[PDB]
Amino acid sequence: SEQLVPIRLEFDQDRDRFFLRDTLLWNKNDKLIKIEDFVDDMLRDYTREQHIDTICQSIQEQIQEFQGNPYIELNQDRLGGDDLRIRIKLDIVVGQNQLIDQFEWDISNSDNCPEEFAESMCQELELPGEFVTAIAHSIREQVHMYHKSLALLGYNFDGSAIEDDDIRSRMLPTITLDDVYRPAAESKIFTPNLLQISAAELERLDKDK
Amino acid sequence: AHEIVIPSYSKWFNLEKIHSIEVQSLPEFFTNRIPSKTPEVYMRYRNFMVNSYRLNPNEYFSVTTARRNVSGDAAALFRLHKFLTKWGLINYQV
Amino acid sequence: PQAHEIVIPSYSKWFNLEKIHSIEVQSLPEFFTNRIPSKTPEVYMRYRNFMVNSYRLNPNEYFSVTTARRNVSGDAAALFRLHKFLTKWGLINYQVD
Repeated sequence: SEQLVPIRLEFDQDRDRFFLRDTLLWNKNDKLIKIEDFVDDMLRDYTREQHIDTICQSIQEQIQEFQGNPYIELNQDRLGGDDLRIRIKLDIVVGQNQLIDQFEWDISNSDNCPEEFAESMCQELELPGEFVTAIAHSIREQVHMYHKSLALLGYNFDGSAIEDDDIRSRMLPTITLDDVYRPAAESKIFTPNLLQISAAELERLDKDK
Repeated sequence: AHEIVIPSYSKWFNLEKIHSIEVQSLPEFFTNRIPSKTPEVYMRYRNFMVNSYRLNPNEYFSVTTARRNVSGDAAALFRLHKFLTKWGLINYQV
Repeated sequence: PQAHEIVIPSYSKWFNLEKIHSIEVQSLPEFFTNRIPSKTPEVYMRYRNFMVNSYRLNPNEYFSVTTARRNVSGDAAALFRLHKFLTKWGLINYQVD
């Protein structure tokens, strides 16, 4: 019963009467901290009350649709998973630091710990500490996406071939022994790059929504 | 560098130890019923708030600063924040 | 390239690049089921020798999970765990100083 809901809050100044970008991990089993009390502490910046209402309704909407890990849900407990690897893309800005990265991640092995990985990433790249939460949120947010698509496709999360032609196509191919060594074309993109970046380049990025 | 000032009713607090007041008020880390919530984690989350705030006594230290820097879920860092605030261990001289 | 002193801890003199011991099949049980075609013993030895032969080309320098998931395809988590097994046994990164 782990159910950390990856929350992504985004409200623009055009269609929303306010601006706000945030991400967090909400533990769905902990029912005792009020959402409204958390949001009113999040945004000490101010029609305040009606803007808290629409944010909470966004957090609530995401908690109410969160598709917890289907493996730890429909009993399987197959050690080492059914080799359903996903492509986990990173594009994270923290101050002036931007991390681009790509790595394979198995969505059907419940012993893969995103926080343990994110924390060695930040040790090896010696990233600023803030990257640890953000790398972990992005692992969990991208993993959920595939966990919630398979769900609405009736996949039984047992190990059978993925029916859907699209979802199956985004899933990394099987690793024979001739595939272990990466081609030069892939080891280019499957590795991290940490750029320094200015307010002016940041503007170019954000203006890519 | 900064001389830290806490209330007289919080001299029980020790960065390297855990006290029963703390076990009492945040039992979720000591029930051993969830693996990512342990006493070692409790001290990491807790000292990161107390030591971060002690670099800048005059600046408010926030739940948002805390969850951006530490891997805990939002609700438990809020509750942890609430408690350190109650005892005057963060944000007492803001 | 002149080879420098290979140095592992004595409780690991059992390690042999061209075979898989007992301790490895017990510590890393995900490559030894016969149910995941992408995780067999042949690929285990590749992932494992690349990490070990890499760190031995220059043992005074930390070999890392990033330089392993760049070079070899496979679940990064699976490679995080293989890296930490080999660190436990001092077969990786034993001398990094």
